[PDB]
Amino acid sequence: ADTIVAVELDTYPNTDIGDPSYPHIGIDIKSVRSKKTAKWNMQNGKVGTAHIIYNSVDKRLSAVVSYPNADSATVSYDVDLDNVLPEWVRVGLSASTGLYKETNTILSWSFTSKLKSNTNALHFMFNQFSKDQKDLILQGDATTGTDGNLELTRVSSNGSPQGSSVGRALFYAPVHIWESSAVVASFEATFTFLIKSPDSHPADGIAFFISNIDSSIPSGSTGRLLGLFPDAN
Amino acid sequence: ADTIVAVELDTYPNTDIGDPSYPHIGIDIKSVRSKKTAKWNMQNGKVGTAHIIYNSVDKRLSAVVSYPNADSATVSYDVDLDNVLPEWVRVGLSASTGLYKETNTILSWSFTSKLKSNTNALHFMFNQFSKDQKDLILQGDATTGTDGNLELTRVSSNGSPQGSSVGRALFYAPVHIWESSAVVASFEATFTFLIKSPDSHPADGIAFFISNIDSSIPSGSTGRLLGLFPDAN
Amino acid sequence: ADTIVAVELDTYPNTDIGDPSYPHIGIDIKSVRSKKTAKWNMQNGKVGTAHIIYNSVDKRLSAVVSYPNADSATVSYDVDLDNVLPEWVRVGLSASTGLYKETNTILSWSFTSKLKSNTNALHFMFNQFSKDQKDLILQGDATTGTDGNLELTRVSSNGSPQGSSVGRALFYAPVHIWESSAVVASFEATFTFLIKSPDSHPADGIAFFISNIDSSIPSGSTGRLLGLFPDAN
Amino acid sequence: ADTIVAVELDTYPNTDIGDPSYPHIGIDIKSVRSKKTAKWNMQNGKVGTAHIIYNSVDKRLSAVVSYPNADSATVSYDVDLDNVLPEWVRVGLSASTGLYKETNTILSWSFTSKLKSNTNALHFMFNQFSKDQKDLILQGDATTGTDGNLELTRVSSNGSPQGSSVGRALFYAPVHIWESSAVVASFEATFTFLIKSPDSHPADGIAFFISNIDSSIPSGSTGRLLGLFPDAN
Ligand SMILES: [Ca+2]
Ligand SMILES: [Ca+2]
Ligand SMILES: [Ca+2]
Ligand SMILES: [Ca+2]
Ligand SMILES: [Mg+2]
Ligand SMILES: [Mg+2]
Ligand SMILES: [Mg+2]
Ligand SMILES: [Mg+2]
Repeated sequence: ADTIVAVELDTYPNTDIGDPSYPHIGIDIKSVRSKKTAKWNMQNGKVGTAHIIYNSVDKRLSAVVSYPNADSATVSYDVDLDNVLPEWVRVGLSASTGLYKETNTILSWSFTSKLKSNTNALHFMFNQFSKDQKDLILQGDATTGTDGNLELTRVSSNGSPQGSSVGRALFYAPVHIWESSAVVASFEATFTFLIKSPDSHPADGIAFFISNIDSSIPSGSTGRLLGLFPDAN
Repeated sequence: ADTIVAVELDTYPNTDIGDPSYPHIGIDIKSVRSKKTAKWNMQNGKVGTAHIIYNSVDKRLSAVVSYPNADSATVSYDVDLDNVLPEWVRVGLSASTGLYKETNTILSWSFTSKLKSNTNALHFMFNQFSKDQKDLILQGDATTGTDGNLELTRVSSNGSPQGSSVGRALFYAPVHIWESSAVVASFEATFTFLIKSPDSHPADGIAFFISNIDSSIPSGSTGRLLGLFPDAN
Repeated sequence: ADTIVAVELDTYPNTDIGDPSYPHIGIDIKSVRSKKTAKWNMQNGKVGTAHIIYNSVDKRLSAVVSYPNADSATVSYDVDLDNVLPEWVRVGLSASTGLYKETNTILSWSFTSKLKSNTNALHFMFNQFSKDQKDLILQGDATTGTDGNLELTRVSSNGSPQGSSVGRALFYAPVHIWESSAVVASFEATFTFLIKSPDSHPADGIAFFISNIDSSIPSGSTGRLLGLFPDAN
Repeated sequence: ADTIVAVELDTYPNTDIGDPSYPHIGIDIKSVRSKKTAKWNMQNGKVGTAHIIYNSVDKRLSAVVSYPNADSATVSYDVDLDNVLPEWVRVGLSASTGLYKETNTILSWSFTSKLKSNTNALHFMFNQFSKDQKDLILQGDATTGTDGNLELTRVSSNGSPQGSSVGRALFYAPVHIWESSAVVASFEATFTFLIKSPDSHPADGIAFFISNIDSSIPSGSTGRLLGLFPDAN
């Protein structure tokens, strides 16, 4: 199967598969059952911001999520990504809905990776998404262009989110995260999102993920599986 | 045919097709016959540096080439790239040899493009090239990995350059150079090169080019055609 | 006196000193009488954005100003800044009011300068201004901290702008814009502004300027002189 | 006294004050007695490179030093810099010699700091130092301009290093490392150095440091005190 490393923004508590009894952020290593979670005070209809950072010296994957005029939520986990991911990877965003639903809108997205030997770099930034974004790989129900935004999951014309939807968006160019002569390897990611729902129980969430370059959406990965994992193991 | 906009580092004077009677730098717009040239004091076996800049406000393509401890050579040309190139393009480097030969080695390469609306950006930088550079499209005789360098044209094991060779290297991800809401569009490119030859008459040169995303090497474009143009029209 | 190179956002037409009969943007070279102007459709109470660019190869100072959902205004002028400005300079923002008044609020400010020899760089970015901005030199009535913004001219507690006011803000560190070994020198500036006024005739405007490191506000430079020039010569 | 946080490149083992019995790199927190050290295979007359990184989420100060064609040395230490340093600081480089001596030459220096709230940034880069570097504060015997390099300690005309010397170089503009609304604060530093000595026992070393904005060289801080600390407590 695919190799997945992801930071999940989980809006629906599936307590039967390890989720806490509240909206949360988590670090997923090849499993939907997070290795580490933190309580997330999610706000319906508000624009949020997420930061993800990592470097090969400290070997620590940390993430910070916040809303304007509010306190932030953070979570960290010690993991050597060189022992999990291949040398060449692709980065992207994923989201899903099930019987419960929500809008999974992305307003902006930036990413930067550095390889310092004894310096190679890649940086891209989207502040608006065009109708034909040729430097993005869209999978599933993901579409671009609507109000210059990226809609990961299906949304009707009236602006109402649909259930049983799943979509992913990956950057076109592969990313080099390890090299034999490298002394320091690091990356940082930032994206702004807008989750809206007419229901009192939104679902299922958004995730930033890193995977093998030929990764595709697993079958039946709608709902709680966030379009990343084939099962709940 | 392909749409080509290139800055040529011409080492061999082909006076029958418009070249001046000396090594030169030039601006090529859909033709090997440069719209504008400048005298270039090329140095055999020395590492040089080239800078290329452009923005949509001034609509001026300028280039600067220099060696350490020496005076620089520069050339500019007024041209609206929006009236020549498509909305989505690819960028890359090209080189060739004919009956006369030279080494076309690339030591480093950086590129940055900006789209500011009423900001989207792409930046990559190579200071060393690996054996399997997955984020590069290699065409022709171009190879990577040899001493961490990029060899555009064929070079034997003893380090001797071969004749009748041609090779190009393009960045994997397409580049967005125009948008309907953009108020300012700009890009800058920089690469370091090493041209070596045991002969008194090296040939044929190196070029940085911009083209349609599906561009490939034209037939019989070795030698004076720099692997960019099908003929000398 | 001081050496001033500035891009003016002129909101009040002083036709007796060369101004066109409408709000305009202009390039000022050691004089308030602009060398080049362009019509500016200024919008009261709306957030605008200004871009300024220059490089030593083309020797062209260009500026672009725009509002959301509207067409932009642009102006360019050919000038060798090496023949006008000293080797070391300071950059900053200036504004003024006279008998007519307006708010001169700055929401963000970014600047980048590059010196490439045969590479030295400086970059700073403000997206919010703190109460004690130690890396800024405040002159006149300029204050920081109010709603995280930079107020160049005097504004009362109720949010009403005051007349006969003048204020400037300069970056603390000097900027190197020329070097003997430099082959390419360039800079770009961007700032967002908010001009509000209860009157039908706002005044007097905002300007981005470059000057000698020890520049201060000239006496009686309120109103039409934009806090940059001692007289209207 | 001054508040000092520094990463030392210690070339001379002063075992009576806590040094290991070999050249080493260390993390100094308000004391010359390092909180954490690592063995450093220093090479006389070779150009080295040092990387220093930190962020407010992980609260971990890590450093990596390496030479070409050789294995690297690294050291990390958990410390909350918000509980040690003031809100506004200055960054710089320091070096010293005693009865034993060495050249403390700096070839390049880059620094980047980020403040992300619920983004402010500062970045500068020196690849060559001019005779009159107005954006640097030179203290002690530090001079700029010699072969475009920065000589922290005294060197005679013949290129021979002098004993009992001390010099520091700080960036002119203050740096903001903490803010009440900040959710993520980080910085990274990189500099290349050349340590040469005709002796078999070079001394005393080079250090990158962070301090209060009004920091100056302590009396009698030559030799083992690296020009940072008043005593060996
Ligand atoms: Ca869940
Ligand atoms: Ca030719
Ligand atoms: Ca006026
Ligand atoms: Ca010591
Ligand atoms: Mg979960
Ligand atoms: Mg030619
Ligand atoms: Mg005017
Ligand atoms: Mg020590």
